[PDB]
Amino acid sequence: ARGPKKHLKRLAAPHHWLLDKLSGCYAPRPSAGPHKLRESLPLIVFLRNRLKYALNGREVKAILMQRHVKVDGKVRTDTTYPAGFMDVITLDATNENFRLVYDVKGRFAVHRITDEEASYKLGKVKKVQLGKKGVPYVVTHDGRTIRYPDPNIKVNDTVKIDLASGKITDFIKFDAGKLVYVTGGRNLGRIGTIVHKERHDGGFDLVHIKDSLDNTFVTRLNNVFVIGEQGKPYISLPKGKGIKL
Amino acid sequence: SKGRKLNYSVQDPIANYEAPITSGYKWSDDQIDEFFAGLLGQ
Amino acid sequence: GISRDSRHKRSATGAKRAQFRKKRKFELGRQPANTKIGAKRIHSVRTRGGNKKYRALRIETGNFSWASEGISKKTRIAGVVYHPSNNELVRTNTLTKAAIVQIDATPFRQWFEAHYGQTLGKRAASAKIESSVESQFSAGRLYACISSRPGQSGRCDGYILEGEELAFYLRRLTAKK
Amino acid sequence: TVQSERAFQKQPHIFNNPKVKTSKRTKRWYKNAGLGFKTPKTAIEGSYIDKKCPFTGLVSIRGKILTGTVVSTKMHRTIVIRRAYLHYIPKYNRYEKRHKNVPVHVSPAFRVQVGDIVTVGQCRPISKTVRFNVVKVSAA
Amino acid sequence: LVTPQRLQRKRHQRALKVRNAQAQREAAAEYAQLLAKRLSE
Amino acid sequence: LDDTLFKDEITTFLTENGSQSIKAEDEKVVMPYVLRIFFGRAQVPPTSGQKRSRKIAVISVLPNFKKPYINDFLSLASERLDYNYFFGNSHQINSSKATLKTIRRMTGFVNIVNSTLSVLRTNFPLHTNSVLQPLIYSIAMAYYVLDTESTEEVHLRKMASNLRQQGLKCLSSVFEFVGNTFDWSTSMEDIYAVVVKPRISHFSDENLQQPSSLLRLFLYWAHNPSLYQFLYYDEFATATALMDTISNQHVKEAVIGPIIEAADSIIRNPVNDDHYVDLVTLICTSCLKILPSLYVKLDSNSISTFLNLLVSITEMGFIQDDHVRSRLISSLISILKGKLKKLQENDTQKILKIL
Amino acid sequence: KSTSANDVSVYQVSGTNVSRSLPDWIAKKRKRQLVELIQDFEFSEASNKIKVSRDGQYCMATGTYKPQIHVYDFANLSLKFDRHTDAENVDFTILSDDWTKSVHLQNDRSIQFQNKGGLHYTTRIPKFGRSLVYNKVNCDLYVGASGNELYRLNLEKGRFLNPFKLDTEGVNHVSINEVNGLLAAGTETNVVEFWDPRSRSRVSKLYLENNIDNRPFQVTTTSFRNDGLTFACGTSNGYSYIYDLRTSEPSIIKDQGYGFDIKKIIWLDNVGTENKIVTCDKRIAKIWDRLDGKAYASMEPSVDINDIEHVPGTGMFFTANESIPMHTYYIPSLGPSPRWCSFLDSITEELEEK
RNA sequence: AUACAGUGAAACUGCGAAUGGCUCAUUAAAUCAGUUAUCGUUUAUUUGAUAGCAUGGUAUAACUGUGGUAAUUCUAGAGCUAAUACAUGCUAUCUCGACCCUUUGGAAGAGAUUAUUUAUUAGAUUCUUCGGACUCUUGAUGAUUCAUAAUAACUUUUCGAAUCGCAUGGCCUUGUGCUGGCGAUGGUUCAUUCAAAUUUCUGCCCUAUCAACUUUCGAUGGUAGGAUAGUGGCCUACCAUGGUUUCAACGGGUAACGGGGAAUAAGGGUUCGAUUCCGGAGAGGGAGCCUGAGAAACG
Repeated sequence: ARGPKKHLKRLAAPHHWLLDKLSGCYAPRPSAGPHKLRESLPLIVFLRNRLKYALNGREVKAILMQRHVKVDGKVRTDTTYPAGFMDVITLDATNENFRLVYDVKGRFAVHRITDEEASYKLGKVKKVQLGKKGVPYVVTHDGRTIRYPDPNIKVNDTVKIDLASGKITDFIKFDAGKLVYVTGGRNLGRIGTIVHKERHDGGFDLVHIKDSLDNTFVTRLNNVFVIGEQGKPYISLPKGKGIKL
Repeated sequence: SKGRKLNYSVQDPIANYEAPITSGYKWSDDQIDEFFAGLLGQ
Repeated sequence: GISRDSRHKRSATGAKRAQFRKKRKFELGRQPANTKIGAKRIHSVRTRGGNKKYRALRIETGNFSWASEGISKKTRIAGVVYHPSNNELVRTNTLTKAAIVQIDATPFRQWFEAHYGQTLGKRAASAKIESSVESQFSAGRLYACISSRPGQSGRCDGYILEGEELAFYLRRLTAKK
Repeated sequence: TVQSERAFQKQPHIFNNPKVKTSKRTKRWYKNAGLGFKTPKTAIEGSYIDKKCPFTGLVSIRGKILTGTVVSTKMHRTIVIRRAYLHYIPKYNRYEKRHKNVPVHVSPAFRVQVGDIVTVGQCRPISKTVRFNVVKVSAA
Repeated sequence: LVTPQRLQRKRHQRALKVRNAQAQREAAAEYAQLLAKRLSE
Repeated sequence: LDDTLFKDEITTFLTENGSQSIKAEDEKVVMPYVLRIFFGRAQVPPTSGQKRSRKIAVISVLPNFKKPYINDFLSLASERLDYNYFFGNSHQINSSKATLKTIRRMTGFVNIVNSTLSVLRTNFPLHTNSVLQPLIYSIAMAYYVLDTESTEEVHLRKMASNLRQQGLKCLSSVFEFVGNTFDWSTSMEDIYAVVVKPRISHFSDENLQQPSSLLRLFLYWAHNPSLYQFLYYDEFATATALMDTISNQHVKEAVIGPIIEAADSIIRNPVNDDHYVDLVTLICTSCLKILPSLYVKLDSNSISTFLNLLVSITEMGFIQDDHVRSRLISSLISILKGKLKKLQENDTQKILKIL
Repeated sequence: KSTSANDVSVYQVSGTNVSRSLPDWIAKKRKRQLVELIQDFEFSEASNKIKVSRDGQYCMATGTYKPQIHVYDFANLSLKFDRHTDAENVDFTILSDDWTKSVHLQNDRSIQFQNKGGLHYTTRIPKFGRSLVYNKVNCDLYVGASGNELYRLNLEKGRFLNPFKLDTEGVNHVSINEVNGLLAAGTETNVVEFWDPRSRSRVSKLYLENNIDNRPFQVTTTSFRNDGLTFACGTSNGYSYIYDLRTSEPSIIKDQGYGFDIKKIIWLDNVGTENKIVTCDKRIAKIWDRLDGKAYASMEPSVDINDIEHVPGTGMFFTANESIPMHTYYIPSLGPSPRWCSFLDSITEELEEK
């Protein structure tokens, strides 16, 4: 590898996109964007193989440049923009909104959504720091920075944020026994309450969680995305509610 | 040491580099040697 | 070019390796900007990314600071008096970090006269300075220590040696001469 | 010895002003390495300068913490340790007596002899062969 | 060639500069009020 | 004339005892135009980092060579300026010249002179025609425009206020830097008239929240034995302004304190001349005014030094009668009501000597 | 293209346009924002030393930043080619009549070998070499090094028979005479030694001397004259002695210039006389007739020098220094312009009618 | 449409050509496979935050002509003309607010008002009007001399819009006064995004008819210095002699590039491993070198 690689062969494409195998030999690579490289989902695949509103790449391109698609209140225009976990998509001529989320097997899937819930979104408070002029800021998972954050915010939090204006609505700590979402891991995607939190001093800080079918399992703070309290999830989950039969 | 030791080690390329050369002596070295004798020593 | 890795060296179990792949751009070695006293000569090198590394090869002026009082000024240079790298380098007057030098004292003398009114040599509580440094003032010739890396910034910024380390390097100078 | 070499050995950026006549004329900075590990008094109040010192040197321990036994002590500020362990032989379905030698930087604060049981940790590589810095000794 | 649109661009540039300055000042003032009230409480 | 190597060329040839240092006759003949070129090089505005770098370079340049060169430089500055309006009059000006360009010249002069003071803290002398006349002329113009124009010219009034503040602070700095180098009786009348015009009229109502250059200058006036000339020239107008500041209870303790170290210094300093007795009786009235203070308005160092003031008052005994002894017992009960944990055993023993 | 002296005509055919106190780099920026003989007679940063090849057609130069060697040719009147090396060379020499083999003492305590095919492998030296010379009757690279050692290596043998002894701290200047194949080494400690090959024995040790200001000298030149018989030494006070082959009495004595050290003293086989050339870091170069020891000319290059060379025929003086351009000088009074620059007769006519 | 405006040749400028593709000859911890570090570092672009003079200069390509030569992806000579070309440069806020006022506050006044290099700091570890009062002792990790915040200077040296589309308004001293829409391009830092760079732990073919080894020229480290993006016997200046070991080092044998996969007797496990996946390495000889965020490219 001389330098950067700007392709992705079809087979080695992220297996959680569930592309059909015998269509061709190349895969669509998301561009640089607000989410990571193995764990994003591009508008191209979301329109060609989830909404099925498309038959051809050029058709997806045509819709995109006619600009019916705006992401998080912002019009995107490429075929490679990498939408990420727990994300917002809006289509006007349908009055459709999509909360992009996970399923039981860990794939992405849609969540049909209306405006009153589209209007808010939740960044995982991940890196708090301060810089020039000693100004404070916080860094959410989506690569979004928020300067002048609430001093009541610490690491590993979940903050509900307005999209149009951009000012914080509220937030949520990391507290034991709360409805949370596990991002990675073998058994990711389930939702339960964190009974407690094991700590390793700068190491893997494992966490035990009971699920609503009342079963214990183990996750890590890297994979846990805090959702909310008991009986109060703050985002309309797709059906399944973490129950796996 | 690192490279600060003088050992009379064999260097092939310079051993066969450019030698031999001429005896570019414009005298017979006999008058030269007795001239050394007749230098500021005497 | 000047390599950087270590696979060219032997192993730790008494063995010699072979060639793995050729020299690449990300293991570059470059020339030391061995600076001598002279007209300020700075060269610009655009390096990896958008970096601009300046290397100086002749320098006569640098920034040096007095510590106890806590001042700092631009000043000339007489030239290197010691550098633990090589005494031959000191003789040849090669400027390098962690070296000992002789530097002018008239700027600090002018500063002291302007700020104090008491001329050094020949507010007394704040005007008291070390005997060696005031003798250096009277001679007009002071000492200093340079610790700026030459071939990284082309800058010569250092401090005037205070009592303990000044006497330390002075006894070193006397042990030399 | 306090000037063990031809340069003014000192930890950088520490300045003790001669203007103030503090009783402690030698300021010694250190750091609590933590990680569940204690900082010896000899280190925090020694009179030595060491940049590779795990507790006073400007390098941090991190990553992997490993155990061994001292073998050779003919070498300044660095001691090699021995690890013995079991091997994975499939043909005869057995273990095997295995040994490895790991040189590790040692700080002058600690006292070491051959046969001691010591623990070390990972730091940024310093020399061609050394990779680690000790954190504790222990009598054996 | 100087144009009415160039004049408009100049006034717009100054307007956006002062606008973001004002917005930054308002955000700072609101954060200060919030911090003072929470520290008192 | 070059720019990109200006500080290099300066620090190489133009410094004395350096390479190609200028000889005596050579400088005698070439410095005038050198003065003009450095006048330009200081007229350059430092609205950037490199520009302020070369400005600090040139201000470090000036205190090197010799003084009469700088003196002629300041003379040229004043020649660009003028004071002959005021001083063909006394405090009048026939053609009131308050143009923005004129005040810009004023301000540039203020900048250069304060920079020269900062870089030549002690060794600077005071060339009278270039230090006394122009500064008082500038502040006089500031007051003239302040009282004549309305608020309409916001730019003009703002820079007039800034010029006045800078003139006050630079006069204070030069006074505290000279100390008593030479008698300034040439224009003590004019400068003290300028002092008594706005200050004693409105010294307490405005300058009471944070310390003022005027306050510290009056502190230096009390401190230096030769600076009582204003106090003994006017009927203690400055003393009454200080009394008004003390009486005003909206003044902060870190402003009132320095007033009290100044009072301690002026009490301690004796002068066997006229009005010194009236001055010390005015400070007795100041003690009467400070009787309720130190605990409703006023801080360990401050309380300690005011206690020392009371002690020194006790020993030297400039106040003796039964009225001031009743006031002294009132102050004693107030200060013994005050705390003692943050005090020193010696300070408590000095309380014991007061008792 | 200028002329400094009034009685004698010289020519800065190459050199700085402005004399002093103004940066050459700033000058070129300004003026190129606003006539050369050999294009890119230039390193544009500095220069160490020039040795014209014995063919009379090559110009080898050492350039400092990005240390390298410039290879000019006179047939093309430009750079034949450049070649980078590791460090800025201290001493170099072309072994052959052509530059096919060149060897240079490199300040990294080492020796390197340029060849027509490439750059043969570097070799270290135990002590910092100070002056390397090739004995040409017996194929020897021998260097007076840091301290008491004069290392030696043969081009047939390749070992070190013996590093000869110089009982001083440094080896200030070395020359070899081939008219009489002797070894000369002068040392700042005011000590000059002469060594004999075929016997491996020093034969002379002398030159204890003091100046008017009573300071030990700094002998930066220890060479001889065209006869290979009488020698010359030159030191810091503008002080040049010229001894004969076997006398302690200075045949010629002069002091001139300043405390700045004279850098090179060179003989000249003038048509009717012998001339002598000094280059000194007083930024000066002077011309004498040796027999009178009289200053026929004096020249101010307006930028100081690190090394000088003269064309074997006449007229040309290469000068390699710290300057942006290394520069050459023409003398009409000793001979015309060389064949390849024959038109500089016309250039001289142009300046004279100018 | 009397500046131009549609269309669009050429040419200037921007971006990109380091992907993809092919080849297997090499190599027995060399990479590799797994894991970790980055408190050891650089990052075009995407993405988020982020900044207090009515407008100027020259110098040219594409153009036109004249040429020359046997001659190219020949040039000369001469005459033109643009920049997101090149090189230059201009434009009021915040603290205490006495005093007036009670509302809502003003109100003189005393005050502060991008980057480089070094130095010095901070960043430590009880009474009750039982209705109610406090009337006492930054984040970060496991930690950084971190982030930050400042002082002073320091710099052959940074930008802090001399552009640009579509429309075309708002007010009114109807001036063409003064404001103002949607959006492209640029530019600072950080963040983030793709990588990259080193590196922890383990795991290699046959082999003693190979027991001894490196220790020079580094073979082990220390000190110190140069070296880039960064530590480093990376290199070097001074000290010491470390270090592999039959626990086979060391070398030697592999028409074996590595991993996965495939076939394989019913059962031990044996054969291709050429396939369509992911790594590694590479294309007359060599070296020097040029750009660029990215290279020893095949330019």
